[PDB]
Parts: sequence; structure tokens; C-alpha cells
Amino acid sequence: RYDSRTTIFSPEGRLYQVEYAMEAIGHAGTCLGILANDGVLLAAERRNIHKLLDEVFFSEKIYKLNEDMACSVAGITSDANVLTNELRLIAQRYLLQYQEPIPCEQLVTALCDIKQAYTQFGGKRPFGVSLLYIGWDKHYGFQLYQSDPSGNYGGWKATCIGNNSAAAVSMLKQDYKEGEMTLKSALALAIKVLNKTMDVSKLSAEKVEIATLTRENGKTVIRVLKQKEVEQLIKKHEEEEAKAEREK
Amino acid sequence: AKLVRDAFALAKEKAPSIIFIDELDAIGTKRFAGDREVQRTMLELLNQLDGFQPNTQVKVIAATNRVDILDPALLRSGRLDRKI
Amino acid sequence: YDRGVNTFSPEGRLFQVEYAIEAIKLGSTAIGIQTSEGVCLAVEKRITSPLMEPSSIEKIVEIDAHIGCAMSGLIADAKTLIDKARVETQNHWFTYNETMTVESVTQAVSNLALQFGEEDSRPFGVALLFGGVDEKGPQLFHMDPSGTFVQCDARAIGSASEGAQSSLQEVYHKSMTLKEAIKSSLIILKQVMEEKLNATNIELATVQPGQNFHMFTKEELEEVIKDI
Amino acid sequence: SYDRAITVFSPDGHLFQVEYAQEAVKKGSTAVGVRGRDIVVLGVEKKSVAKLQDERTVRKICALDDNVCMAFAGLTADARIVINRARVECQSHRLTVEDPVTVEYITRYIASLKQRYTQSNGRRPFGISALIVGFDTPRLYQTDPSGTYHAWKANAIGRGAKSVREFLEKNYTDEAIETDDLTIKLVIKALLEVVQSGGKNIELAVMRRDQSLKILNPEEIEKYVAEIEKEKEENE
Amino acid sequence: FEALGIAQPKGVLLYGPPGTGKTLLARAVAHHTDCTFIRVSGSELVQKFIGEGARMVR
Amino acid sequence: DKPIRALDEGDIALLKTYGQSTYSRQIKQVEDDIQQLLKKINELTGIKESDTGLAPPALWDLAADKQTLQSEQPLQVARCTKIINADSEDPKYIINVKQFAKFVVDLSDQVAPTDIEEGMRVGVDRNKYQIHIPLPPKIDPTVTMMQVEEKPDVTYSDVGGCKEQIEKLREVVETPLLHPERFVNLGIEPPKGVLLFGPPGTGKTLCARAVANRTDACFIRVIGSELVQKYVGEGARMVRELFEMARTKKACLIFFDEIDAIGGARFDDGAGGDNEVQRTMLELINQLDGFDPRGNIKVLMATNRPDTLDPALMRPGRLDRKIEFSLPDLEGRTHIFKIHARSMSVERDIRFELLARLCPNSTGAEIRSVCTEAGMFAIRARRKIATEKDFLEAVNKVIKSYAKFSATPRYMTYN
Amino acid sequence: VIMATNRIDILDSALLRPGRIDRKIEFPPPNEEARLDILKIHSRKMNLTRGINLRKIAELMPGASGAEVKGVCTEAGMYALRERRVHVTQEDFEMAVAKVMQKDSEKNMSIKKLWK
Amino acid sequence: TKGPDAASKLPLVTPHTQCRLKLLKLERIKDYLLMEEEFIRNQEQMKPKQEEERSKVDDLRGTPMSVGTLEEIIDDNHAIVSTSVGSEHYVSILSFVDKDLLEPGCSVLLNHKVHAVIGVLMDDTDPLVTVMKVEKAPQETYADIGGLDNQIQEIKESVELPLTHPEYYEEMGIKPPKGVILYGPPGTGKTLLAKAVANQTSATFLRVVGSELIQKYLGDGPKLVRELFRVAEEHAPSIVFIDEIDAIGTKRYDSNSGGEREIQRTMLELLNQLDGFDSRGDVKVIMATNRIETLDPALIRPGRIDRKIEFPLPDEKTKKRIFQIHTSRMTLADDVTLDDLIMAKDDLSGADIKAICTEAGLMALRERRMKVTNEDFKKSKENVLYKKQEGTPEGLYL
Ligand SMILES: Nc1ncnc2c1ncn2[C@@H]1O[C@H](COP(=O)(O)OP(=O)(O)OP(=O)(O)O)[C@@H](O)[C@H]1O
Ligand SMILES: Nc1ncnc2c1ncn2[C@@H]1O[C@H](COP(=O)(O)OP(=O)(O)OP(=O)(O)O)[C@@H](O)[C@H]1O
Ligand SMILES: Nc1ncnc2c1ncn2[C@@H]1O[C@H](COP(=O)(O)OP(=O)(O)O)[C@@H](O)[C@H]1O
Ligand SMILES: [Mg+2]
Ligand SMILES: [Mg+2]
Ligand SMILES: [Mg+2]
Repeated sequence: RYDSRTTIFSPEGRLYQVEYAMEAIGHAGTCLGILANDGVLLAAERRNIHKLLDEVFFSEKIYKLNEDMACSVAGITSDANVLTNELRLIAQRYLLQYQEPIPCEQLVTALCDIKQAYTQFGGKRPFGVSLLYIGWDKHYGFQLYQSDPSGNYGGWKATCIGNNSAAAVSMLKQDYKEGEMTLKSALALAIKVLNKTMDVSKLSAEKVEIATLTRENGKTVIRVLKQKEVEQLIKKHEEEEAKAEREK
Repeated sequence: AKLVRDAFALAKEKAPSIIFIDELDAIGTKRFAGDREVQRTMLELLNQLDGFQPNTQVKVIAATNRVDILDPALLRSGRLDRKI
Repeated sequence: YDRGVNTFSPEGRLFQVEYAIEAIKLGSTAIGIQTSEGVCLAVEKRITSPLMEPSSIEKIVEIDAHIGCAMSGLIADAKTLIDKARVETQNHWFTYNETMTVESVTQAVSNLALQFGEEDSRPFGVALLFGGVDEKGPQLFHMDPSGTFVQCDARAIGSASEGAQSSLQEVYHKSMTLKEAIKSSLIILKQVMEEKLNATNIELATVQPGQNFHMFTKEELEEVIKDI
Repeated sequence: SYDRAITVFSPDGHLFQVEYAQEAVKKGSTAVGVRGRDIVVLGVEKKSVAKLQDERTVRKICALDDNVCMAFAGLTADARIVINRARVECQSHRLTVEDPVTVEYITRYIASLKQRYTQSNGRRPFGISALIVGFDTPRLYQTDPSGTYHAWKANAIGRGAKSVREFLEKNYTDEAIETDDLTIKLVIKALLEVVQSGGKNIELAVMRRDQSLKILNPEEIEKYVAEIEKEKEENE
Repeated sequence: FEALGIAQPKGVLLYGPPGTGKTLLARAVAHHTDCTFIRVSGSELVQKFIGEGARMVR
Repeated sequence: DKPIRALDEGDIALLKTYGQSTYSRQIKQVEDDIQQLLKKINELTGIKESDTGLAPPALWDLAADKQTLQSEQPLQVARCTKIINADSEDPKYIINVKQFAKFVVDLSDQVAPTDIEEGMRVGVDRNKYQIHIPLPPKIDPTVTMMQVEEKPDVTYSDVGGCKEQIEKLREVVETPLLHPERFVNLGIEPPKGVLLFGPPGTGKTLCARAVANRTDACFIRVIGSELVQKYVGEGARMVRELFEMARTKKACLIFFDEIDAIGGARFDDGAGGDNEVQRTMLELINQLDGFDPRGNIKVLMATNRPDTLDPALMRPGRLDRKIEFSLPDLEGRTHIFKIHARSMSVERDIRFELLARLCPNSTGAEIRSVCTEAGMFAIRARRKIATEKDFLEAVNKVIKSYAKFSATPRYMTYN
Repeated sequence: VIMATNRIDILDSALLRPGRIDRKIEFPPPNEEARLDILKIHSRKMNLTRGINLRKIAELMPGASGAEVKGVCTEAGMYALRERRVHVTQEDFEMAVAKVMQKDSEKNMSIKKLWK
Repeated sequence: TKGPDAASKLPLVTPHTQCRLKLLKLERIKDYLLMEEEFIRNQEQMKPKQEEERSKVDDLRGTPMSVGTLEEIIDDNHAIVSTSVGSEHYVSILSFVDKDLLEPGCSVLLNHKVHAVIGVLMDDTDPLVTVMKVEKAPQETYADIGGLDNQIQEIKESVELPLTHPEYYEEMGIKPPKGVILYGPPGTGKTLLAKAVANQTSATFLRVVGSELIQKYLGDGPKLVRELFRVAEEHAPSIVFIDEIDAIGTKRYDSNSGGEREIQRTMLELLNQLDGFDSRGDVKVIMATNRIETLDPALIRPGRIDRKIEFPLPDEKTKKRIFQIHTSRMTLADDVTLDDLIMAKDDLSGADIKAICTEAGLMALRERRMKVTNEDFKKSKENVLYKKQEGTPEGLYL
């Protein structure tokens, strides 16, 4: 077999360890990101929601890297932690050097380069973490980016990773309007796609965390929605479903 | 088994007889329907070894390239015991 | 026994260098002849596509103005060794104000080659034919991945090494001239090549004592070729 | 049994991991490139992205420097690393010596960098093959995951390699590259010989003499495709 | 099927998660088949002996 | 989606009627009665009378066959186990009727007591079991068919590139026979066994065929399927009788083709394994060397997987010399090409050295296949002469087309 | 030939080819209406009590197997037997569903928190 | 000699359309079959010598006739014959027996009472071997194979052309290829090509599973293989097809596995029959296997197997040919554009195309239609094509 080491090419030219990490990403909790006019949001499922687990970080899946940037996380806990800390370090190094916020994409590439290293040099297991990036800069405005354990990245307008990622991406393909999507419509779409992707019914709010990014008077405020607004979002989704039931 | 018994009887008939059993792995293979007949032959041989006792002139030498295949019952005490 | 450069075999052989000679065997044929008049050096090009620029196939390289080299086997290892040879020639000229002897150039390349396992890598799977004039006259040397090297009056490397070597033994004597050496090399190359011999399937190089310049042949190849 | 390490020679002298590295290129989308008298053109099979995916980040034609660009085929992350290293090296060469980096020099550096990752164990070889086109004289070179570079009048690497090259050898004539439009049309036809969608999956970049890069918008490429179709309509 | 010119389908593979009615559907077919319904388990054709499973399949 | 509706009987009738029916019914009925008619002819002829040993009428023409049938009586074959010799006047004779039983009988008055020695086989009457006629000693039929008796047409000039192997073979199977005096003078006992091993198709069986072609002694091509018998211990008895027959002949030659079949490795961790095959192999081991010296029986053994053989069999007391057949060198491959292209209708300008160099790691069988493929290419386009290009295409089709996946872009790594 | 098996991807693609097997029929876990049909089918001989809404029972079984529905009916009957009655109540059905739907979690938050 | 027992086949009736030409050709077949029936029925009816010969010979030998094994020939009329119970008997050889036919080990017919040699049994063929012989040639012909021109040409040069035209081979000096292995992904046309060559060939054809040549008892495997190949020798021009050779052709290896060593012994006997001591003669062997890399090198080596014919997944032209052949009996509409099925990269094989056609027919029958349409084919493509799970990596490569 050609999967014992990360640096062994298969006879068909496939890095089996990298593909194993990519497939292992599916074990991670569902995290989704949607771009929209004047906004970009991430949503995530809390997964382990045991009653004896105190919720003290409030952001176990969403992290704030820069002033105008945020990232989701889906993968190994330790790899996610080190990747987020190193993302913050890269962003702060760029800010110190240039006295200007890092323009999103570069940051992604930066981290991605490092991930690529773990898929090339021997003795290091590939970073089994894939994460979404949301941000804003002076070049392309609001941007959403997708990363892979292999260090490959891509720009996106709506994409999800983790559990039931394929179903979420198909639903986003079906129910996304390029150009004419706002923050409210994006939040409703995220809520409905989370309800459909998460096997649990009624999509209890404390099992889902949503963080939005918006430009407000040149301050690029990054908000993490408290439980209270997720209650009313869930109620809104339920009442739209009840209204759609009227067809019968 | 008849062959083993007749060979041992012929060894008995001559006073100073030496039996030489080469390649004991064949019939000394551990038990586990030819296995039944091989067991009959080996147990007849074992009984022949258990037969004579008063330091009789009949003595037997067994040669083999394998000991793991050999039945441990063949070694025992009253049978082939000098592991040279 | 055949998995590392540090494992000896019951016969005492290193079953990794021999694999490097095997890697040599699937390169391309290279003939070299040393005569009292100079050194001639022929190689089959093995063109792969008309689109590919023939000048990109660097089977013949100039180590210096007086010494040229021919490779056989891996391009990467051969180019590394050729760059090493050029660097050593330049360093010897810098530190001694004299042209490095082709024997010393081959010595330096072999010294690099022997380090396949020395530190607490793999052999360079390439044979090198170093032709050139020095203070003692024209000389031809051959080096293999193990780093062993030897002066050869006429040596064949790469594929068809056995047949070309046999024919070279048949047709080589001590008092050959450069033109007849070129003719013998070309006829041997034609007889050991599956493709029809012409100006684009082979390349020629030569060095002379007083004519170190023109260490190549460009469109005068057909002149020797159609007078075969 | 001799393909689980990069420093082990096969009994017939084969570095099997190095050969396996080329399958990654064989799995990449077709990238074609030709050189003309005054231009160097290179088309890319731009496979359709997802509906919600932004194609700006998906770049296969990358400019190493203002006088030289590069299109890869193989693993995308290794390609990013190699392109970044090539840009850094070209800038460093311009720093050390005043004259700009030659396309031959940058190809030599890329080939050496790829080779130096195939000489040591515990270091996976780059799984990309590159086409580097530039002016110094229009020059086209192709690298290799092994670490060998070559000079070509015309290549195509990736998914369609044998087919596109087979089309190319009996299409690259002196009059074919006589006109810049003729060379771009030749590139378009060669890419269309493999990319069977037309226009929507074709991205051609042209660099003119002492000029800058210009990615062909999907209207100029559409016009050239229409012209090629009109020219081929002479069969009936 | 003869008039359509197609070949009659032969094999049907009932695949799915356990306890969904695969062999239940086989039992239902066997009840209404008016035809021979030779049944085979997945382990009856193994045997300890060489070529006996193939012979029994034949 | 919309569920599929059932197919009612009216629908079935319409689909099978609302269409082509002008000739469909007639065509189908004609085909059915054609099949029935074919069955009728096959049944009505249906004999194919089996051939039986019925001699031509003039050969027998014997009404006395019934006289032979009723007058002569059958006799069961049984070996006289022992002579009782009670008083040398009523001696008695213990006989063993194969597997039936053992008996104490007396001879019929036809035969003499001195003519019936102990241990020989005799015919006994079926009623009183009395000895009636002495018989020649048993010769197993399959053992006598194991002999060749027909030299193949493979000379030693048809095995190219194996000069060392041929010379070492003749040093063991030919030289110690034709000119033994060259050995006893030096006091050297020549090896009595040779194991031919190497890659498949390298020429082991070809060399064995050449040996049998110019043996001048008794050559026995042992069939590996007959030493493997259904009943327990029958393969060992097969080996015993084979070696006895070899000893009867003066300085016989035995060739155990494909010895891996009955030359495996002894084991017991498999809970029985073969046992019978292992017992046959052990008896062959005993016959080769040990007590009861084997004699002037030089043994040939060939296998293209020798690492699975029993170390006792591989021990150089049974298989003394171990001749290895390796992939031919360039000169050997040129010789093989010349040998296999000798009878072909090819050009005179074929550079066989080129073709030999184009097949680096190739056995002689691959060279023969290359020659045959060159002829096939010359036949496809109907040329009566096979040129060099045909041989190059054959080399590409046989060697390169199945060697490896090292494609030309991947083969650009070497220059 | 009718061939029934789980693990569709573990049998070799030599009997899976269309010539050997022309139809591959998938048996997904029953949907809500399919679960309702199965409940109606397996409760035909059970004496149900008015207020035995089987739609709500089908809701309480989110993605069962189909044999689990039969087990649910059997366990409701078992509760009725243990209470020595012959009728079956809605609460009986719901708690039988709860027993049959017994899920085994990791029970080790350390393991579950490996994958963030 | 015992020349080849070629399979019988009726002449192909074309066109396959339900027209009057097909009726006329089929009725011509019926006419000639009825002529044969009439002649063969009135032959023995008008039959009014050798009866004395039979009444003498059969009475002398009597019934039943035991079958024994000849062991020794003592005199010109006495032989030691072993009965099937293993008991040897010194019996007499009656006059009405060809003394040249008696050989040691031959099957001999003996009298029931005195066991005297009354005749010799010629065939004595294992029933597991005589069932391998093909009596009814398969209906598939070379016209039912789309594409595969190179493969068909190679197989014709190997097993077909030498029989019809040995002139080329004898003139140039080649020994024609006597071994072919048809290897490739399943459903590509290997067994179909075997059926086609069996239909076309005028030589006897033996079909083997590569697993029915394997027997319970210890030594019956290699013995059965030897019997099969000897039978192939008897009918001199012969073709021995061993489908799924993977069953026995697997690579040799060392393990205890008391049954596997018999497996390897059987395969060793097979390769001895293919190319070992003594020539093989004019018997060709066709072998088919999905996985060739798992076969033993000594089995697929040249000299034993001369040609390795690769059956790749069909390309666009080949797939179009398959669709044209397999919808020939269909009634296509005018809106059908088969091209959309031929294009795309579904990696569908010839068997896949056959199933697509069958499922399109079923789809048309669902809508009560006897003529298929483009929509039916499109539905059938997705309905049947769902075979592989992923088979591909992710978006790593650009
Ligand atoms: N040196 C040679 N010269 C000519 N022909 C050769 C040579 N070596 C092999 N051959 C050819 O190889 C063919 C088959 O080889 P052979 O029967 O000897 O196989 P083997 O190596 O004994 O294999 P196996 O493992 O099946 O016993 C022969 O018919 C012969 O034509
Ligand atoms: N090239 C083809 N032309 C026409 N029909 C084909 C072709 N390939 C396959 N088929 C059809 O597919 C059917 C099944 O294929 P076939 O029996 O030849 O399988 P195979 O290639 O031998 O596979 P396996 O590996 O299972 O033995 C054939 O009966 C035939 O109708
Ligand atoms: N659709 C269904 N309707 C009614 N009962 C079902 C259904 N599917 C499964 N069952 C029940 O499942 C039991 C057997 O399931 P089985 O067919 O063995 O599943 P599998 O074939 O997957 O092992 C039967 O007792 C049957 O009552
Ligand atoms: Mg079941
Ligand atoms: Mg052989
Ligand atoms: Mg088949």
C-alpha cells in the first residue's frame, strides 16, 4: 500500500494521506458560509451539546483572525487551534510590517502554503482541518474562501463543509441568487439549510452559532449572534414553513 | 501397521538386530481419511517400542530432519529418548 | 540487501550502485575516441518530437574551452555533475591560473559522486565521458555512478554500450587520425541506431591541441554524413 | 517493491517515485502553449467551476515576471508553491544583477528546485509540470516533476497530452505563427481538439514582444472561435 | 421483449441498509411466482473442500 | 414522481398485437417448428455408434472362440507370500490375492514346485485358489508410459545464450556416461543430480528436451500428475516402482519436470496440509540419497520457482549441481534471435544486435514471440519478406507494449 | 437471479456489471409515509384503542429500518401482555418506540471532542 | 486421427426484419429440414448378412460387459486385467479384438462371467470433459461485435487464420500463435469474442470455467486437466477456451493451505500441457480474466500464451458502434439522438450499453410504447449506470 507516508505518491499519482484527511473532514461539525450584498455570514452546529458542558467561549467554531476577517473551523481540534493561532500571527505580522489589514485572500494563501508544507515534508501528518474565511478589504470587498487539508483554497459565494456538506452545497446551489442576496435572506437561507442538513428536527438555537460580517461606517464590525436573535430566526423559519404548508 | 509389526517381529527373530527408521516425519506426523491409517501405523510402531523392556538385543535408531513435525508422543520416555 | 547504499550483500556487493549502472543502460548511446590528433565524441540524439527544440537536448556540454563532456542516463544528475565540473574548472583556474587537467576534472566529479552515502542520498545514475586536451595531450576519461573513473582510448556508454564497445575494439588502433576517428564513430552510431542516421539524430564534438575552439559541429555534420 | 522511496533505484535503474510524480500532471487539465515571431500564447482548459464558486482564485496562468509567464498542470498547491518560489527567485536575480531574468534562467531555477525535492527522502516531489513562456527572442520551456526542463516550439501538458501534441506537430508551421492572430487561432484550435465544450472552457493568455500579459476576455476568445468555425466551414 | 428487440433482464440486486425488506421481498416473490424459486444462502456454497463450492453452484 | 402503473391483460394483448403481425406470427411459428424439426432429426439419427475393438471379419473368423471361453478358465493374479514347506512333500503355499485376502493353497499338478519360487506372482483358480501358472513380474503401465522412447527434435544448437548452462548440464548427464574414464582417473564422483532453475521461459525445458534428444540412455519424463494419486501411499509406491524401473535399465536418466508440484516444503502447522504429497516427496528424497544407494541414476529436475522446494530436496546430496538459467546477455540474445529467425523469410539486412539490445530483460521465449510477431506484421500487410521495421514493431508490441507504464513523457527523465 | 445484500460497495465489480446484474434496486430506510404504511401493515392483527394515531408514532421514529417498526409493534404488544391486557395504547406505542430506538452514543466526551 | 467434431449451426437468416424475405429464407430452412426428415424416415422403413456377424459376436461376448483396465499383455491372447475393484485377473483375449489397439492402461471390455477380453473401449472420456465440448454453436457472430477491430483481427490471426490459410504461416516460416489471453475490465467483450469465434470456427471448441477443471479428490484435478487436453489433441484442430482463468491462474506462493497446493498443482499441470515436455500440437487456447496482474508469470509468459489482447473500456466510436448494434432490433423514433449517450465520460462498457438499451425498452413499455425515445434512453442511463461509488479524487489537480 502507498498510504503509510504523506510523501509517497501512488502509482496513479494520488497522495492517499491527503485524500484521507479530506475525507476525515467529513467527521467535523457542519459549518457553512454565505456571501451576500453588504454582508457575509458563517453558521455552525455545536455538535456535542451535553448539558454538563459549560459554554464559556461562545465561539467554539468561529474565530476572529484580523479586524476585518473571521474564520470557521472543521477538523481536528488541536490542528484547528494551532491553525487559528498561526492565522492570527500571520495577520498581525502583515499589519505590523505594512500598517494595513491583510487583504483576506493573501492570508488564506499564507495559511494554505503552510498546510501544503505538511503535505510535502516527511515526518509531518497533513493538517486535517478545513476552514472557511469571511472578510472584507479595499480590493474585492466582502470575500468568502474555502480551504482544504491539502492547502488548496478557492473563492466561493456559498459553501459548506463538515457533516452532510454535499447536501448543504446542493441546497445552496438551488436556493442562491447571485447579486440580489442580502444579509437577511442569507441568514434565512443558512437557517433553512442547517435545518435540512442537521438530522435533528426544529434546529434548536443553542445547537447552532451564527457569526456575521458587515461594514458599518468604515468599522467592519464582526458580530456573533447571541441566542436571542437565533430564537427569532428559528421562529421566522417555522412560520415560513407553516405558511408554505398552506398550499395543501 | 502390519508392516511395522512384521518388521519388529523379524528384528525379534534375529538376536542382535538394529532397526533404522529413516524420515520419521512421514509417519511421525502429529495427528489431526488417510490420517486414520497413518495414526494406526504410528500407534502400532509406538506399541512395538513399548513392547520390549528387559534390555533386549533389539535396538532402534530414528533419523529425521524435522522435530517440530514429529509427534511428541514418539519421544516420551519408554520410546526413542536419546535426542542426539 | 538492495534497499540502501549502506547495506552490504553476502557476496560483498552493494546492490544499489549496480542499479545505477542499470539506469545508465537505458540512456542514449555515446561514443568517444581519443587520438593523438585530439578527441572526437559522438552521441545519438534520440529526438522525441519535432516541436521540441533539438538544442535543448544537452547530451554534449562544454566543461571549459578545452574540455567537453557527454552524459548518459538521468538528465538531472548529469546536469548536476556537469555544473560541478564547470565550477571545479573555474575554481582551479582562479586558484592556479592554469587550465584544469581533464584527469583532475574527472577526479573532482568523481569526488562529488562518491558522496552518495557519506554523511551520517543515492548514486548519480549517469556515466560521463570527459574528452579534452591538457598539458600531456588529448585525453578521454570515463566515470560511472560509483565514482570510479578511468582513462579510455575509446569508450561507449549508454544503451548499445556492449555492441558499440565491441565494434570500437574491432576498429580502433593507436595511430588513428581525427577524421577517421569521426568516420568510425559515425558508422558505429549508424549501425547501433534504430533510426536512420542523418544530421538531426546525432551530435558531434571534437577538441584539438591547437584548435580548442569550435568544440562542436553545426551543419558540417552532413558533410561527414553523406561522405560515409 | 522499489516504489515506496525516492532514493531507491529499481533493479532496472528506475526511480519509481519520480515517475509516479508525473501521474499528478497526467491528472491535470490540459494546458497548451506556442511561441510566435512576436508573441507567445498559451491556452488553458478552464474546466467549469461550480455555480457558487468564484473563479478568480482558480488561476492556472501565472506571470512569474513582467517578461515571463507560466501555466502549470498538476497539483494546485504544489503549483502555488513553485510559482511563489519562481517569483521570489526572479526578483532576487533582478536584485543581484541589473538585467531582468531570462526565461531560460527561471526555467533552470524551477527545474533545479523540483530536482532538489526528488533527491532527498522525506520530501515529496512536486507533482506539477510547467510551461514557461517569455522574451529575453520568444522562448518556450517545459519543466517536469522529475526536474528536467526542455525547450519547445509548442507543447501541451495535462489531461490531453498525446492527442494535443499529435494535433500540434502537424499544425505548427512557419505560416501558422506568421501572424499573431494566426498563432492565437492555432492555440485555440489545439485546445479545442481536447476541450470539447468550446469557448466557456478556454482561457488563452498572450504576451507580445516587450509588452505585458493580457488574459483574453470571453468575447475576444468567442470571436476567434467563431472565426475558426467559419474557416473550418469550408468542408461543405 | 422479443418484439421490442431488447434482451430480457436477468439479475436483480436488492441492496440497502439491514432490515428494510430485501429478503422479505424475495419471500413475497416466492409466494407469488408460479415458478421454481430455488433459494441459496450466502454461506451454503462455501464448503471446506476445493472445487466443491463451484461444483455445487454448477 | 408519477408511479409506474401496472400492465393489465388488455394492455399486454394490445402491445403484442397492435404492431407487426403480418409475418411475426408466421416467422415465430416457423422458427419454433424449425427447432422442433432439428430435435426430431437429432433424435431419429441419434446414435454415433461408439467404436469398440471389433476386428475385421477375416482376422478372427473363429468359431473356436467359444471353445476358448468355456474350456479355459480365468485366473486371479496373486503373489506367493511364503513357502510353508511342511515336509517338502505337502509344502503348502501362502499367497496374497492383491486386496482380496491371503490363502494357503497348493499348486495344480500342471506346474512343478521348483518352478514356483517364493515372492513371484502366479495365477490361481477362482474356486480352489490353487496355483496354475507362473507370471512375469509386475510392471506398472503408467510407469512404462512415463518413459519417452521418442527423441524430440530439439538439438543443442537451438538453445542460445546458455553455453555455461549447457556445458554444466552435459558435465552431469552426458560426459559421465559416454566417457566415464575421464573421472575415475581423477577419483572424482560426478554429481548425480541437477536442478534447472531460473525465470520462466529461459530454456530449462528446452535443455531437458535436448538432453532427451541426445541421451543415448533411458530417459524418463516423469509426469507430475501421476505421482499425485487419489489413494493414500499410491504416489510413494509410484516413486518406488519408477526408481526400480530406472535401476533395471543400465544408467537411466530421469527428468522430474516442474518439481514444484511434488517438491513443496514439509509442514505441520497447517493441520494436515498435503501429507500424501509430502510423503511422496519424502520417498523420492529417500530414493535419491541415503541407505540403499541410488546407483547410476542421474536425476534431472527443473522448476522456475525453486525457493519453495524442501531444503532436504535442495540439499546437494540429491540435487548436487544447481544450474541457474539467467536472462541472456546481449550476445546470447543475438544468438537466440538468429536461431529463431533462421527459418523465417526475412531480409538479409536485419541488425539482430539492435533487436537484442532492444529487449534488455527478456527470456528466449519472448525473443521467439518477437520473431513470430514480426512475421505476423509482415503477413498482415501481405509482404512475403519480413523487414527490419516489422521486427522493430514486433519488439514494441511484445516487450514495450507490456513492460511497464513508463511512458515517453516519463521516459524523458533519461537521456 | 435475485441477490440481496448490504454493503453494496464491498462486492466486486464483476458480478456488479450490467450483464450479470441488470437491475440494482436500492432499499432506503422507509420515509414517513412508508413508515406509516409499515405500521398499518404490522398492526392489522393488533387490537388498537381509539386515540392510536399512527402518524404521530411515525414522527417519533425518525428514519428507522422497517424491521424496527415491526419490533416497535411487537414491544407495544409485549407491554400489553405484561399488563395482561389485549389492547394497545398510544403511550404504550410511544414508549415501545423509545425502547426500540435505543441508541448507543460514544459516552466519552474526550473522544467526541477530538473532531471540532 | 479422429478429426474435429465441429459444432453444427443453421445458416444465418438475414434480414432480421419481420418481412417476407425472412419468411422465405426460414421456410427454405424448413423445407430442407423436412426433406432430411422424410429421407431419414423412409430410409429404415424400406430396409429388407452382417446379422450373422452380430448374432455371433454379441452372443460370444454377452451382456453386461465389464470395463476393466489393461495392465499387462502376457501372450498374444492372454492379459492381466485389473477390474474396477482393483483386483487383477489373468484373462484370455478373444479373437475378435484388434491386438494393435491393446495398450497398457487402456480401457478394455471384458465378459461378465469369465472376465475374458471381449473388446476394447475406445473413448472412456471423463463426463466432466465431454461436457466441455460445444455441440450448439453460440448465435453471437463477428457482426454482433461493435468496434474491437484490433482485438478481432488479433484473435483471427491467432486461432482462425491458421486453419483457413496456413499458406502464409508456412511460407514465411512463423509458427502461428497458439495461446491468447483476453484481459480487460469486465463487460468489454471477452466472452462475447469467445462466443463469436466459437460460432465462426470450423474446429472443435471446448469451453471451460477455469473452476470446473478442479476436483474433490487429491489427484483428480491435474488428471482432469490432462484428460481435457488429451481430448483436445484427439480432435486435432481444437480450441480450448478457459474463461476466468483467475480461478487457477493466480500467482504461485508458499503457504500450508493443503487445498491451495493442490490448486497450484492443477495450474502446474495446465502450464505443462500448454508448453512443457513434448509438443502440444494443433490445439489453441483462449483464456479470459478480469484481473491479469494477479496471474502467475509462468502461465501468461510467451510460448505458453503468445498474445495478450487488451479489452479497454469502449471509446466514442466503439460506443456508437455498440449502440447501433444493440438498437438494431429496436424501433427508434425520430427524436432520438444517440450521440448524447455516446458522449460524456460515464465509462460505460458494452454490457452497460446493452443494459441501457434494455432499460430504455422497459421505460418505453412503462409508457405503453413499443418504440423508444430520447427521454427513455436518458432515464435508463441514470437508472442503470449507478455502479461505481466515487472512483475519483477531489479537486486537488488543476
Ligand atoms: N536460449 C534459448 N534459445 C532458444 N529458445 C529459447 C531459449 N530459452 C527459451 N527459449 C524458448 O522458450 C520456450 C519456452 O521455454 P521453456 O519451455 O524452457 O520454459 P521454462 O523456463 O522451463 O518454464 P516453466 O516455469 O513453465 O517450467 C521454448 O519453446 C523455446 O523456444
Ligand atoms: N464490443 C462489444 N460489442 C457488442 N456487444 C458487446 C461488446 N462488449 C460487450 N458487449 C455485450 O456485453 C455482453 C456481456 O459481455 P461479455 O460476456 O463479453 O463480458 P466480458 O468482457 O467477458 O466480461 P467478464 O470480465 O465478466 O468476463 C455481451 O453479451 C454483449 O452483448
Ligand atoms: N416495507 C416493509 N413493510 C413491512 N415489513 C417490513 C418492510 N421492510 C422490512 N420489514 C420487516 O423486516 C423483517 C425482515 O427484514 P429483512 O427483509 O430481513 O431485511 P434485510 O433483507 O435488509 O435483512 C420482516 O419481518 C418484515 O416484517
Ligand atoms: Mg435480510
Ligand atoms: Mg518449462
Ligand atoms: Mg465474460
